[PDB]
Amino acid sequence: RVQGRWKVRASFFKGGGGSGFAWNVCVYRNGVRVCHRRAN
Repeated sequence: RVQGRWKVRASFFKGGGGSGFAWNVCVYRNGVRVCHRRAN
């Protein structure tokens, strides 16, 4: 169990690293192409 439960390491994000692929993810929502870019 993570003692820092309320901390959440996934909320820190020290970076992506050397690799930088898939900036935008294009999905299809009922025929609509939606390219979401999730970045922190």
